Amino acid sequence: MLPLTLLNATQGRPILVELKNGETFNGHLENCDNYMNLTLREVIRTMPDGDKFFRLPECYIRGNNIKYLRIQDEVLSQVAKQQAQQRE
Amino acid sequence: MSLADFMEQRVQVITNDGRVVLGSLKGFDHTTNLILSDSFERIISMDQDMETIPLGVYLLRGENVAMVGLVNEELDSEIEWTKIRGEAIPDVVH
Amino acid sequence: TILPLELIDKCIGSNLWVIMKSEREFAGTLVGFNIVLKDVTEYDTVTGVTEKHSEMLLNGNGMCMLIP
Amino acid sequence: MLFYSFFKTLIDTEVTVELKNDMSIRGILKSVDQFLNVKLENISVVDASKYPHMAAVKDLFIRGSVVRYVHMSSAYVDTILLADACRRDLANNK
Amino acid sequence: NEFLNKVIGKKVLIRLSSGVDYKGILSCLDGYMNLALERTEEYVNGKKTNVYGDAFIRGNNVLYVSAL
Amino acid sequence: SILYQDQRIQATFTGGRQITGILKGFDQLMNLVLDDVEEQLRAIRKLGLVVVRGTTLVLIAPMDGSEEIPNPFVQ
Amino acid sequence: EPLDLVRLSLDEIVYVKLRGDRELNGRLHAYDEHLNMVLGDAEEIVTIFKALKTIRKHYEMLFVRGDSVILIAPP
RNA sequence: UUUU
Repeated sequence: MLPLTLLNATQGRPILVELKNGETFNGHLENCDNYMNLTLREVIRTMPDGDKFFRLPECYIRGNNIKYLRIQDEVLSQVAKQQAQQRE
Repeated sequence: MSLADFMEQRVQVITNDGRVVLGSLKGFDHTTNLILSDSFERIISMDQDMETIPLGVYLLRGENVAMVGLVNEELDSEIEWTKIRGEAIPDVVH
Repeated sequence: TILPLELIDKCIGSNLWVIMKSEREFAGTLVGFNIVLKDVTEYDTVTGVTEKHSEMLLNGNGMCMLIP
Repeated sequence: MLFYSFFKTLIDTEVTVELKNDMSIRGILKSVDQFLNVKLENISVVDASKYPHMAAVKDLFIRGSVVRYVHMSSAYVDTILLADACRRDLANNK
Repeated sequence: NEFLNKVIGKKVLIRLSSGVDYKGILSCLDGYMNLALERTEEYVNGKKTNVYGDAFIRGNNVLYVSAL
Repeated sequence: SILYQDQRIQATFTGGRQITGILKGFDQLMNLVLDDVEEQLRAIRKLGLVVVRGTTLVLIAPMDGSEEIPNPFVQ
Repeated sequence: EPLDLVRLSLDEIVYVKLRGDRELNGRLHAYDEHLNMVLGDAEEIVTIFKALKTIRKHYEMLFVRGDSVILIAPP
């Protein structure tokens, strides 16, 4: 399964993003591209020491700064089910 | 890639910030982006017992991936990771 | 709207202030563009040390902001 | 392609990869690609008591961008042929 | 880029992002700012630390080239 | 481009610099022209009219509706 | 054309300064446009921090990834 | 805008 296929399938769903600088972003994935640039909606930004928190209506994140994304198990399940039916 | 050799098996990723995360390799691409499922992080230290954090589905951007090891199930069964101590893995310095 | 590089192109011959991602700045007369600056002052914004340059080629990779 | 080709000739021989996080891993080179990503088999971490994390890993993928060095026995390198290949690569790139 | 002609063959100061300085005659320059110098002196904390008879400097490290 | 004109935005750069300003232009590489810029120091300083280089951006968000909140996560 | 300097060092001993307070002296047998290199009979000097100590190691054959290279000179 |  390709990673960008999974990322595109989590559009519309909650997501957790951690950046190289150590900040984390919790929000709904509104859109993404093959650069892994993200636009998120209704976001909580957490500073690196877990000290301070901001609410952002939406935000844009450059993909080159992402360390990793956390995605719900059901998204992975959905993509696997669709690919295994597309096989037939 | 040679990573195709590891598909659908338990794998242990060392990232550029020194973290250790284990999980099932569900996919990768030519930049070494990875999908791990049923993943968890292991924090081995010298001062305290090993911590295990559950992570679920984990998409790792390849830029941040240093190593991907295939975990040998028998070797890992022989090890009691609870009582294991070790140094923090250093950060990658470019 | 306005186009960043058209604004910078407008700045040729005028004074430009450049802010790096690191704590360094340069201020000089923009010659062209990686940018060439003339009669430049380099500022280390942590140590406070300042240095002068008659003319220099500034690598563009580390520049954050350009300010007319 | 010069160093990708060079590393292919070292497949099946023992190498030590020093990484930019100061870990070094010894093992049999099994695979290499255009990025100089490398796959080692039957690895042993050089300072294993410092880094017990890979005690259950035998096969290992290393991303090419995190390599500092690969060092290898001179016995499997023909430096006359290597230098000639280098000159032909430079000429091809002219 | 009339800077090049004005600078190739004359003494230059090269500052790396790390802060280490190299002074020497500039043999050659390219788009990534890879340099070749002819008798380089290296300065760390401002002190002369090494002398190289010729030097290739990899451009990703170069912060600037300034004329002397 | 998956992404404010004349609205005030906040931007974060690799290396940590953090600024706000009114978006007055942009291009496809995501260079920005921001006016009335203020840099948040690591307190503020005022930079006026700035061109930001898109390659150094990490984050862009609108200022309207952005607020500091207390910890929202269940301990 | 800068790389022509390194062309003149093929099969000659070079000094290489690397990021991370590391230095190499060895015989250049191959390089490419990234400054990937293979050195034969190489000595590495690692400086540990005024220096606290230096560590010297010898390698019969050594591939060096180019992105660590700061400069290349005669020894 | 991920491995020079």
